[PDB]
Amino acid sequence: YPEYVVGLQWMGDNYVFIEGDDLVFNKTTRFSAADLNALMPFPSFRTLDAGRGLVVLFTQGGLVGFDMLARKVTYLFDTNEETASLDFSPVGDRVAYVRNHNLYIARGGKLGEGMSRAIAVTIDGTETLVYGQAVHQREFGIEKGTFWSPKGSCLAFYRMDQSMVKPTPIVDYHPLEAESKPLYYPMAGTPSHHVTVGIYHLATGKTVYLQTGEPKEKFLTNLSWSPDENILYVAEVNRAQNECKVNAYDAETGRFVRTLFVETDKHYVEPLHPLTFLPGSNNQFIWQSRRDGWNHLYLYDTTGRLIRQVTKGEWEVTNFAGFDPKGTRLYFESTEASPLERHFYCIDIKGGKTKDLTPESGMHRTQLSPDGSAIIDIFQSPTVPRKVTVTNIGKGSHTLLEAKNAMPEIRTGTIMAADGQTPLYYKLTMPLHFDPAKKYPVIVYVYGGPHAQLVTKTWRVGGWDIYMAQKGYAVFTVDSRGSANRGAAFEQVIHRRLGQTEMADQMCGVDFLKSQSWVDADRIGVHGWSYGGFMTTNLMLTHGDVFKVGVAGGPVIDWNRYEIMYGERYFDAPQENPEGYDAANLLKRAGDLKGRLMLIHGAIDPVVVWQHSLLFLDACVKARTYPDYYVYPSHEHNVMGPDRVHLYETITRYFTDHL
Amino acid sequence: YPEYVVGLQWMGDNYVFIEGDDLVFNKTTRFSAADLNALMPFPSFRTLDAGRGLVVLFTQGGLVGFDMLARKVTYLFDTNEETASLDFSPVGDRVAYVRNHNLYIARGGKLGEGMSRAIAVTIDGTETLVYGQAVHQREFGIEKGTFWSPKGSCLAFYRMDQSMVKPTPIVDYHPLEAESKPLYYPMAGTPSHHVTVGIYHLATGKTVYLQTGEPKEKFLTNLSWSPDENILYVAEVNRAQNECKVNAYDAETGRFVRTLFVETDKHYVEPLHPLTFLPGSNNQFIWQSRRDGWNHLYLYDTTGRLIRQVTKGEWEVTNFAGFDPKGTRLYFESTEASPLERHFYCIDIKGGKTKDLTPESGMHRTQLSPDGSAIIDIFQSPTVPRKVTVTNIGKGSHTLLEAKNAMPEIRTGTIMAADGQTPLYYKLTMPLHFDPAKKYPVIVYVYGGPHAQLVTKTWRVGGWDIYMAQKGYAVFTVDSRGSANRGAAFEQVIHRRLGQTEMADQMCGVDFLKSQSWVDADRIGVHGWSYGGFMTTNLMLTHGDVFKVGVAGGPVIDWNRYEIMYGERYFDAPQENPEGYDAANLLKRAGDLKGRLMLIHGAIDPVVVWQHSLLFLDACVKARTYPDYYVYPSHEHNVMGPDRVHLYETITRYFTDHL
Ligand SMILES: *[B]([O])([O])[C]1[C][C][C]N1C(=O)[C]([N]C(=O)[C]([C])[N])[C]([C])[C][C]
Ligand SMILES: *[B]([O])([O])[C]1[C][C][C]N1C(=O)[C]([N]C(=O)[C]([C])[N])[C]([C])[C][C]
Repeated sequence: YPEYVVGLQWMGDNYVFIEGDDLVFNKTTRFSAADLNALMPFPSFRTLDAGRGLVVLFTQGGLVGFDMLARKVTYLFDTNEETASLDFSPVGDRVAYVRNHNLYIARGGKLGEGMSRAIAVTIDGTETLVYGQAVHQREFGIEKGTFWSPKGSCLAFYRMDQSMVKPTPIVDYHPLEAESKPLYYPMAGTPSHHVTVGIYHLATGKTVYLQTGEPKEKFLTNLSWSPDENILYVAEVNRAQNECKVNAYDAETGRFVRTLFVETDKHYVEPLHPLTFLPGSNNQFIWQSRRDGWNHLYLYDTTGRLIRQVTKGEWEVTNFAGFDPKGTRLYFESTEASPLERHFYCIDIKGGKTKDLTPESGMHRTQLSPDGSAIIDIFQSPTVPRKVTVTNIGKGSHTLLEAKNAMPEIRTGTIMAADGQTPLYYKLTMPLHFDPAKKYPVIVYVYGGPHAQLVTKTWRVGGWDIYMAQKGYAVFTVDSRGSANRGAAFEQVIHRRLGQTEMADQMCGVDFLKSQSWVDADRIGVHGWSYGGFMTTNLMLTHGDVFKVGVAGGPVIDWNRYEIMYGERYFDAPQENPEGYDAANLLKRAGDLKGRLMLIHGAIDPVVVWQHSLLFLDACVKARTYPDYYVYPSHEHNVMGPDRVHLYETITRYFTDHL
Repeated sequence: YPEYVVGLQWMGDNYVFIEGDDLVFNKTTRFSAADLNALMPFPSFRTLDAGRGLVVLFTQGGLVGFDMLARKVTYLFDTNEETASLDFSPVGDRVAYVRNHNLYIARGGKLGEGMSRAIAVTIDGTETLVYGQAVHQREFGIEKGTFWSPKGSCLAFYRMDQSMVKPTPIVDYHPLEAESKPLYYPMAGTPSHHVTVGIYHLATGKTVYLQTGEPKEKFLTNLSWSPDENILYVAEVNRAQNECKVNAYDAETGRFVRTLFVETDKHYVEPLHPLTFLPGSNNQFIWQSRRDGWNHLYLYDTTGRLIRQVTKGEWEVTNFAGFDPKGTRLYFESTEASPLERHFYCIDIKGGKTKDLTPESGMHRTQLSPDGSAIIDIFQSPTVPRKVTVTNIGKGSHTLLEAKNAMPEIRTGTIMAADGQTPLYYKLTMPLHFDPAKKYPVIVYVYGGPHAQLVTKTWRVGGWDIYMAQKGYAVFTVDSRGSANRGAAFEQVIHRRLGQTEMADQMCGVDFLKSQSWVDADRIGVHGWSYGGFMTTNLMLTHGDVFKVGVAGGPVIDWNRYEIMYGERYFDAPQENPEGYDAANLLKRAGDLKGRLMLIHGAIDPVVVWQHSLLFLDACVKARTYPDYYVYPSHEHNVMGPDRVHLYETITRYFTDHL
């Protein structure tokens, strides 16, 4: 992004993209918005079924399903205005959605055959009882709360009772009188919500619940249906997050059938992906697992027997793309070439050697065709803005677009972590018009938390580094330990001790900066958002002689006030780890603020609740220290859209005023 | 304040004060804390009855009534920990208070005679139904909600149904999860709360309500009992606030008896004081009124006939102190000598000439003895820090304490208002070490709203001006039109047009500043709190070429979000005055912010709700302008106590950084 070839994707055996008013098909044909409009009763659509080229069009009056290969309307759907929770049946003729707390199924209507009223699956949804939506704070790969069986006979869905969770107020300041709504945000160490899984059987209109049993707090993750629809598999994770049991439940009655396998960890287990069945098989599936230190693909049968670890090595699978039609090969993205890069690979289901299908050094983003016969590859590197190719697998490529190259120079390299052994990768955005004779102020842009990696081999953070460098400030970033795509041992060093290693590694970044002659060692600043706001603030309080100025956005300040699921994975529960929580609790060290720090929060932030930065200002008042503040009353966790211009101006002016 | 002679006051025919461990009596005797302690079953006390020297002591285990003239314990009271709402019977042997939403009366227990359970006057108090407390947002002189009859036979009290008022959330951020409480703050133009007056008769335990009738929104103010306890008088003010009817109600049945008199005004009527009966009379009383342009004392009889305007002139009575024993003279404080000064006077009840009893130029604060025979006077002026005298009236004074005089020079003078006719008084705090050869930045400290007057002839704002001047910044203040103690016409020019005249007068202040050679006209700032925060912000947006930097604390930003009672008096209702509200609505002009402005708010401010400054930051985001912010999460409208040091440091550093 930015997208040079709009909507580039597979439809049947054609790759497809938009060109203003046309939709262009190739294996060439065009389809105009006028051609299309004539068929209604180039616009935006959601692809439902790439293999069959079925999409849905969001229009003036409900949804219009459309077949792009046949060039024919499929169904019109009426979801009473609901679009966010839309989940279409794999059969393509029904859609589940949530409206006013309850789960519904709507049936599509064929062109001029009249409509039917939607079915209410649930009727007692409310504030404290949530149906059909993501649960467990969207941890464990959970992004939604509806799971159609693969032949469309059944709809599994979450039911979340959060009546035992003490809510946080989220205040809307726009009405005449401000209006508060409870957010049922379960904080570390507190009673969790109670999720159960229902299955609604369309033929009979019966609902059964899985008998997942006790404890009621157990995390029910990665729902995966058997291809024959008889079993619903669930990866269940305990409160300690050190055990994951993959269990089979009977879809008809809800009864527990068997435990397939159990994974455990010294620190935490974290399942993130569903079971994926082999093509044409009801008995074998791929499961992703980081159990050996590295995310890899495992071949299981459905009794729970492990056939083979299919991928292996000191590198990680970062996206599983699927199979060849016969199910004899796996396709996937990984870090095998470099953790700074992403390539697409093939491997035999029997394992052994990977074959890189996108060998150019840099970042490949790749889409395997419904065939399993070809790929779209989108490529960028420090020297290549965008290279979009289409390859018939092992039959030569065809380039579809290639982009050609005063701006800030970007330098990259490696420094040693604080253990003196682990290498860390860094990027350094140099002042515009950099003159090596001169001294320059510099800003550490830090994130440093799990699941993110900021330094990759890409077409050279959303460009805040560039803007700052245009103002004469170098910006440095290093992926310290805790960060992603470097295997588990590299990440899990932070367990029970948030901030400690991360800061020690960032101070290696500062040691490097200070080795540079052109760095003004007395003008070093720090900026980050979220976990990076936690880090910015911790760094100013911990290394006040070094960091003169920071801006911390949406910062975690007190981890006891972060959510149970993410928080307790990396930190354990507060009652189990008082020493670690206390060391990371920035409220306790507010008196050590001696530089200039601005905190920024969205007022309606439901991720890092506003309370975090407010209590920090409060602690500073008592401690007699002097931070600055800005609040975005209409924003949540991140400032999004045009208002991001105001954000960038506020942050950079703070630095140009004070650093 | 600071208090040089601690607790200085009348007790019987003695004036009294504390000296560490003694309470010293004079007309000399001492009473030690050890003498006192021996009598319990020099400390802090509340005087209940100065004439009889009866006080109450707040102790470890309930309240102890004590007679200071007799040196004997009166009663012990058990009010289950409640102290804020305490209202003692004039008989001295019972106390009303509010606990858990309900009104109670407790009977005092004589030393070693055992206690009795308190009487519950009400039992259905809750969140939306308030008993025994101030109502109508404490406007109209209302400071409490209990009114004992003067012989203690009855207790009148307010009942406020606020179930029709849409509340504002007030959030406590200190618990693990933040906790919101509704504040039933009725905003301009919205449905007001419904107040009725109950009277509880102690002999029978019966409660009757006054039949105050419709509209239910009417303001019931300045409750005043007849000395014979048969009638309860109420000053009733309509929603428009341009009519006040003083009505008599039968205390026994609640029935309406008669309207005594009606006052009306072109702009607003504002009754602020109770009826005060002549000594020994049930038929004549003094009523304060600003009806002729100036606050004066009127002599009425109880049918409603006006006997005489007793005081008159182009000056205002600022405190009515009472009568001589015979009720032939009035004692009171006024502005007759100068609006910049306060003197104590005598006048014949027949009127005519005032006699100044405290003729020295400056500020006198005066207490008339229970006799009506003598005064304590506390005096300060620009040259006199503190002069404390005691005069036997018209029989020569006795001085009791006289205080003796690098610091910022304070200059004072007069400039013309923007009409070119009305004089305005100003004070100017000069930089420390002021050098007339030099140029200095200067800050307008502005308040500018009704009911306040910042420039008086005093021992030279809580000293923020001095601190700023120590940092090299001159501070200027001018009492613009709208401000207090200059009669109604001077105030009421702002009616329906908040900010407009006030700003035009403050810009005369700036014209004066710019006439000074030692003023750096390019380094002019502005600071104020509350109405002064409204003014600071309006000035920056209205005169952005002049005011480079401001700090606005607890600012009103949108008057539609200010309370019905204060707001609609000066502005009328929003539906009646859209042009005036729109002109004062700072949200509409956020795009005109071109200087540096910090807003500061207490998060739990129940006067100017936090929403005001938050919506201003929000409007600035949209408008692309760049204010700064600080929030005090544990503070209400003003930052109080030691945290005020943090406040002063934040505000002054903002100026030293940017102005
Ligand atoms: B942030 O860094 O954006 C925020 C605070 C620390 C972790 N975090 C997250 O947003 C994580 N998500 C969740 O906590 C979800 C909402 N449970 C991110 C980084 C994904 C792991
Ligand atoms: B402030 O100036 O402290 C605030 C905003 C404008 C008026 N105001 C007040 O505090 C007034 N009191 C009330 O509004 C009461 C609470 N109804 C003061 C100035 C007394 C008139």
